[PDB]
Amino acid sequence: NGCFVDALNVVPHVFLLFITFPILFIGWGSTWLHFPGHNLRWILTFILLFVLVCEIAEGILSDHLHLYMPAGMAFMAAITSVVYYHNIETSNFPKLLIALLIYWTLAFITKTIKFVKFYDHLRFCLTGLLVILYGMLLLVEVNVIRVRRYIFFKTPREVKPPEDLQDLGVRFLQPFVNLLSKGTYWWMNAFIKTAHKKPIDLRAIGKLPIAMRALTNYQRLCVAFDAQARKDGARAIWRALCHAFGRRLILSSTFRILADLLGFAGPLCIFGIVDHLGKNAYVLAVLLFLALLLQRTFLQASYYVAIETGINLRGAIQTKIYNKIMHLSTSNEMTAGQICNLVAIDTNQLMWFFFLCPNLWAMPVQIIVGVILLYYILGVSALIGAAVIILLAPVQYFVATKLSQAQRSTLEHSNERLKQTNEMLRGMKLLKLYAWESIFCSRVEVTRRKEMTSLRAFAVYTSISIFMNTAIPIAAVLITFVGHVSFFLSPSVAFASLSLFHILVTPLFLLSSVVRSTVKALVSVQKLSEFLSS
Amino acid sequence: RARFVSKKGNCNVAHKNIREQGRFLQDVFTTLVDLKWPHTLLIFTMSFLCSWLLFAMVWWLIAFAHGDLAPGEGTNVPCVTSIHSFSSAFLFSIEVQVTIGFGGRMVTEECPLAILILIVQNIVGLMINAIMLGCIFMKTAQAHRRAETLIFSKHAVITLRHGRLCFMLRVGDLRKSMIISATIHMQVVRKTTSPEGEVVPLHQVDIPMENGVGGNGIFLVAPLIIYHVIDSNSPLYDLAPSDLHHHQDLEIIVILEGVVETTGITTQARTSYLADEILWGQRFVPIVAEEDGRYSVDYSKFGNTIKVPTPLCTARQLDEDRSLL
Amino acid sequence: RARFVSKKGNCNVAHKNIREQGRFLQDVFTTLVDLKWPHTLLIFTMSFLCSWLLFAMVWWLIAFAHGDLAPGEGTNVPCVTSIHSFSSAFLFSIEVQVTIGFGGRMVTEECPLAILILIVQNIVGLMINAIMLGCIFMKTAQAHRRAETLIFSKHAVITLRHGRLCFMLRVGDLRKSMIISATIHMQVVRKTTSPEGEVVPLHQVDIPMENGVGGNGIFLVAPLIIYHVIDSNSPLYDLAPSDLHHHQDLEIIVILEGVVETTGITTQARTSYLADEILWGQRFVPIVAEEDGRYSVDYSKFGNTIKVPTPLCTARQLDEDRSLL
Amino acid sequence: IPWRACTKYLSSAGILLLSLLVFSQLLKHMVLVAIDYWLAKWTDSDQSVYAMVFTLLCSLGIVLCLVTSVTVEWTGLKVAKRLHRSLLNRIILAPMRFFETTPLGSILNRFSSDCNTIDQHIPSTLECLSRSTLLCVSALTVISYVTPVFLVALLPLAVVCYFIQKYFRVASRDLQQLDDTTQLPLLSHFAETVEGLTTIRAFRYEARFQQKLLEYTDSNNIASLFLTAANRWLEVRMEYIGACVVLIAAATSISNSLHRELSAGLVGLGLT
Ligand SMILES: Nc1ncnc2c1ncn2[C@@H]1O[C@H](COP(=O)(O)OP(=O)(O)OP(O)(O)=S)[C@@H](O)[C@H]1O
Ligand SMILES: Nc1ncnc2c1ncn2[C@@H]1O[C@H](COP(=O)(O)OP(=O)(O)OP(O)(O)=S)[C@@H](O)[C@H]1O
Repeated sequence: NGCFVDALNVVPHVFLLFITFPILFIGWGSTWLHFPGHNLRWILTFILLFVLVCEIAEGILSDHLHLYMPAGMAFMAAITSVVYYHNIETSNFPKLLIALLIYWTLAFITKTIKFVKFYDHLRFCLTGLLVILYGMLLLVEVNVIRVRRYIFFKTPREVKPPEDLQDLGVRFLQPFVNLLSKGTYWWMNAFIKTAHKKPIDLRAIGKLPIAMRALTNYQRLCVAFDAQARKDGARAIWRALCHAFGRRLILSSTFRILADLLGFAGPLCIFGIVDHLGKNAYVLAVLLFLALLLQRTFLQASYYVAIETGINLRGAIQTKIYNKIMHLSTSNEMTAGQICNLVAIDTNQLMWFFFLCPNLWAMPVQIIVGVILLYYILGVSALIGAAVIILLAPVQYFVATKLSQAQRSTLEHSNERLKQTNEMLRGMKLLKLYAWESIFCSRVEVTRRKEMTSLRAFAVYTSISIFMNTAIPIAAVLITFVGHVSFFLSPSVAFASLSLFHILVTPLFLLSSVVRSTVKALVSVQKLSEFLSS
Repeated sequence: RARFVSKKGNCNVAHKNIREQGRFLQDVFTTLVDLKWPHTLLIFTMSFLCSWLLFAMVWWLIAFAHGDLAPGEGTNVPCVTSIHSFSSAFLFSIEVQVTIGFGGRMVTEECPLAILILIVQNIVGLMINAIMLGCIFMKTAQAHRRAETLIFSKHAVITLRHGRLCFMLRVGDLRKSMIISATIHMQVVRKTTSPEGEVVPLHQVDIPMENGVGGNGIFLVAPLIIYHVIDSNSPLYDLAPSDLHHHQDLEIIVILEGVVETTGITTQARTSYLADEILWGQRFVPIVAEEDGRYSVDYSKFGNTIKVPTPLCTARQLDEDRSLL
Repeated sequence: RARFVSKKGNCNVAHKNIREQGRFLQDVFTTLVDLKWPHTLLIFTMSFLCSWLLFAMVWWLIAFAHGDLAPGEGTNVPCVTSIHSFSSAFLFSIEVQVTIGFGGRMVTEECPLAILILIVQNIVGLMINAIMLGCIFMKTAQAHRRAETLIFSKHAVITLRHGRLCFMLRVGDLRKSMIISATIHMQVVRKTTSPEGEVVPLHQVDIPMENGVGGNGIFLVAPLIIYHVIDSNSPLYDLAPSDLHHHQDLEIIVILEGVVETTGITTQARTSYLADEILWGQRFVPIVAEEDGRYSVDYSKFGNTIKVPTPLCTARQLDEDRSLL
Repeated sequence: IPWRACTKYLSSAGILLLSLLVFSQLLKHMVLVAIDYWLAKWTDSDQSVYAMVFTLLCSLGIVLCLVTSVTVEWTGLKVAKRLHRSLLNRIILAPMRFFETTPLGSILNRFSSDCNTIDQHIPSTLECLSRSTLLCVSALTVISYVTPVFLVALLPLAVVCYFIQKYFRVASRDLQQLDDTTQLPLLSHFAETVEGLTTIRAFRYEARFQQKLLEYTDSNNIASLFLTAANRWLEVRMEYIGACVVLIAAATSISNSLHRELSAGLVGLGLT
């Protein structure tokens, strides 16, 4: 009785979609309360979305409406569960939660019946995954009733919605929104729309949450520094920062590596589609859509978490070196300029290096996966190509260094020019009282030519950089395809190689800047340690 | 500048940081009886269609499960005679739910499970019909529209009556139907600083309406100018006539309450007059006129105003001059 | 210690030895319209099922008695065509009662007794349907939930305003919908002994709410601190500031009444403040703030309080010092 | 900023190099698309002649790229030269009362930075903007040619981007300047503490000054944080649309170019 069990599955989705509509229509016609398992709930709901897409794929492969309707109904049921949970996060209730719990139990029952009747005789894996996900969501609901007040004894002892991010006027609410918007930044729609009309200012801007201030980051950093110095330096301050900023950085890094994996994965499903049509493809197309959106979302969340950790670190070490400025001795002009450079360039170097920290961990796995993937698509010839592109990464670095050198020289000349100007724009009446102005303008132009001369070499190096940027992509395909067929090709192979070439060219440039930033940050932290410990 | 309550009678102050404990939905039907008509009609049709589709699905399933859905001649009688597909099942659901009872498809005495589904279908249908009638009727006692028909003059003037400064404002009715026992609560708001150093952002204070021996309420047949006399005890008594037009921030609101005749509900109307809306030293034009055998009221001159040669000075200084004259 | 009425607004005093003369049930529907929703829904389904089963039994019996129940071909026509067993009879009862009218089983013009049973079945059905709709609608005018949405600050403070001792308490609204003509009845209770040797266990006395020229009522848009001034005539005027926090037993309750707009019913809210809840010499933080073009109200500071350097002394001794200063 | 500033900037270069830059860029992008267009016909299977044509296209691409880069370099340097000389000459012939009226900071500052800023960043950023816009136009034209119908589906979404553009800039500029402001009094404050350090440690005013510095660093962080939040917003939304377009392109390619079109060399270019 397969159709019978299909209908029995369709029923509970219908029940929930029908109870959701009155409440959703009343709610559709400023305190955020969060419950334990919220993030777990949303993660599991996205996994449900994915498995439901797979079930729809199965239903397309089989076709019999009644045989693939259960997926199309669970889709709206999960979306309506999301709508319910949004309506509960916005206003708490003990009853709406039970309304979810009933549906979870009934869906679990139907899935169990499906599993048994299948065991007695692709479907197997999908049904099992759905069973596991529904069970985990059930356990989450049981946790929620165990926490505060589903039925439990009389009073919830309810939390008292968090005043950190919800009390008196604050505008940057990142930690206090729905875990979907924590990814897609939906809370910025209101800000940006209001910003279009009225000019933004510090009165129109928010105030930083208690999760990120000078005091909070300074507290964590000084606690780590204390726990490290009680066990007694450059390595000490380093490990102190490391243990102080902890989980956020590694979380960003793992977001980043998973995104890198899915990005390396995209072109392979492209390849599969191209193969299938030349000789099971709609599924690959929708999977490509899903993988693209998920990969890019994870990449962006990674960027943001890293940036926020870096901003925390900048605030922390800034207020710390200001705290040190109070206890220093008078015997230690040049030190003042060194101090203000220690805040204007050294701290910015530290913070931008902390921006680029997860990229330094995620780059090697990216190039490794790239080379191993292209080898299995083009064979030995691939290896040759895989060399050429990689050879651009060290060369780039060299080029960059030359730029820096040039920059230094140019800056020198520029400074001198400014001096020869500051006089003329002060002795104005003196200058024009006898018209010696052209005589000084000749000298000013004499300086300018030297400045121009430096700029030629700088722009030549810039030109070489821009040239290599788009030359190596062409050269890779040239020396690879000519060196593969006519030396040693379905459209899929060539186009997958093209995609991988671009997906590998994009990260390669960043490794050079990462290396420069890392060495400069190491030097700047040695400097900060020498200063902070005088 | 910011206004307290708008001219139309709606409230301006936007609320922030409401610790919602859920009472906003806990008022389940006293919430939606507030709504507009399109939303309430939408949610009523959605209630009805939701219930109908739910039971149509369960009936489709029960006819499928008994096996009466499998087309076969003999050896059975369907629990519901003449049922073939989902469509006819949904037709049966709407046939029994909303109590039309077509009877082309007959539920039979062979299956007691169908008896149970019917005996719950009908009671839930009747309960949701009962609430969806009571709440729409509780709605049609929305008489705020009768709060719309009342009107006040756009700006209010002050004058000198009986040797004392006075302020005059108009009101009036717009239909034949009277409003029972209307009362006037006339209030003034101002950012005030106490002698104790306490500053309030807004300070409501009652200014009396001056009728016979006492009384808070009035009788509305024709447009009646409401007549208060500011005295040294009154809170408004201290201001100056040249500082009101531009700078000062003084909202004078009036709240007229009263129960309409036919529905019996108690409605009210609220309006504000700003420091830039009010003006000084004028007089309204007489509306009522002895016509052929009755009193004709002309609403064209309702907001009309004539100049009057009255002295212009502050009520404090005017009281000091009354002490001098 | 024992409280008079609880914070939630429910009454605490448990009644004992009520000479029940039966009026508790004599209010038959004004009793059950008070009940919760599950109990009222239970008793409504039980009313309906009771009536349906009663008439299904009587119909089963009448078809049995006529002999039309005895399956036979010819020499008769059943009073109700196509009736076989009790199940089909109960199906006929629910078919004619709740006015679906399936018509598979036809009541015929051969037996006038069946005509009588139908002509009483339908009228009793219609009457019990009429009451079971009117009472559920009379229920959906439960607006006590709107008595839930109102809020008062947890504790009340006293201050010195205009050179005289004052007590300040907050109130406020939680929805867009206004409350018409709300009035404040502010009462104090205390175990009192008269000079005649009479001791009362509890003694309610009105303490005035101090508005403009008079008036018992207020206007609620934004959170308005209610402002009373205790004077030598006031009953609360005699207490001491150090004896209130721990020992004395003084409940100050406030009862705010008002009719909600949309339903028109008159609701109220009641709250108590104990001698241990109230505190001395403080000031609330200003809620209302001039935002972009409006007034923003922040309910986070609703219950917030700041210290104020005010003299601490008894109102009697403070009045004596005012006589001295 | 209007087109007049850029018009004067490029007219200082002259008609000699303007077209030499623009047409060379157009031709480089045309070669970069045509190589893949010919590879599309290369795929299905004269393989040797095909590979030789591929080699010819690959050589044309790199030669043209080198030419374009050298053009941008030479033009930028000439423009900087002429602009500096003209600025100096025009400042020389000014009346004395003009020099006395205008503060020294503004007159000196333009030469100090404007000149430096332009020389350091205008050529590279201009080259990058040109390459980006032409690559985007080329990609749109490719996915249009590959799918006759996909074109008609992509013009709606692109119009969406227009609405995403305005709302971004009118804020992204604003926040930007705010950042600059919160950076200026902070650093200066630091310096004030260093010089008058003895006076501040004497008055025992260390607490209030530490409070002020926490205030300033918070005002800096809120700005530098909202800026990255807005950049993330624009990024994610533009990316969601860039994924919608590839979804629709692949969905049209699998059916149109296989079922009825019966062409496989198309879907490759479009998907890639
Ligand atoms: N314990 C009680 N509980 C509730 N109601 C009562 C109670 N006692 C009396 N009543 C009613 O309320 C009124 C109070 O009057 P009472 O105290 O009973 O004096 P009474 O003269 O004895 O009147 P009775 O008891 O009816 S003969 C009476 O009229 C009763 O009807
Ligand atoms: N921001 C708010 N919005 C709406 N209602 C509130 C808010 N804060 C409190 N309330 C309710 O109204 C009353 C005001 O008292 P409060 O200012 O909260 O003092 P409280 O002692 O902290 O009481 P709590 O918050 O319930 S422990 C409380 O009893 C709350 O139930």
